[PDB]
Amino acid sequence: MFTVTVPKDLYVVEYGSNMTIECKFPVEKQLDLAALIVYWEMEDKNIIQFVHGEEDLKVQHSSYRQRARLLKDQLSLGNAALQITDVKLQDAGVYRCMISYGGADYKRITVKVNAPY
Amino acid sequence: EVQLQESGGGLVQPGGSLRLSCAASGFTFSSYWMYWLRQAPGKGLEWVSSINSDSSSTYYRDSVKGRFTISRDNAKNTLYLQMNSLKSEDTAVYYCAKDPGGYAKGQGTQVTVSSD
Repeated sequence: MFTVTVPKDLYVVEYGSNMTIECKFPVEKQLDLAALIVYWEMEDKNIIQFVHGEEDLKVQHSSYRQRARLLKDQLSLGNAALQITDVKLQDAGVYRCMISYGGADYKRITVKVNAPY
Repeated sequence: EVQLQESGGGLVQPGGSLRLSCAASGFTFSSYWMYWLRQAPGKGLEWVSSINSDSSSTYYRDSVKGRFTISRDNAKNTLYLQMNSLKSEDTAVYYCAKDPGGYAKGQGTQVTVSSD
């Protein structure tokens, strides 16, 4: 059945680094962007809402504005890739990727941020 | 905590109609895209329909286009699915969700379409 997978679901990151965290979803031949819905959230925070081919920024959390991006060129490979730039200690926690592409599924990713120098 | 509760499920004959409702609380329902998902026994959870907060955009899985209509009342914090021309293949637990993965969804409402 349609399953979202996380071949890496643990990211131990240095403070102030950039990171890309990744969820896989099965794509047959050419991606239909109009059928795709990809959300990234963490705890009670909204990070990404990519809805039927277009990002919606209305409810995105202030802490993630300008730092959080979905890599659109990864979607056609069946890869939901969230880039966070300039990682903060408060970026530590459990992220979830929630995807509809015919089927519907989600997975959780653990992010740990090492203390700065 | 997010609170979602579906209602309006039932047993119907092929060609029949149901109106599902979804009451929402514990978040600002009126801000969010909302989704109908469904899961039949032994099968994966699947996407049925999407609607944006202002009801300007609606989307439907190919198999329900022209039969199912999504709507919402942002004052009543309620999401609707009008299901007409129901088919045996529509049998499933129907879920309202505030995300397309079914992370945050209700306990569901059973829709059964069968001649018996």
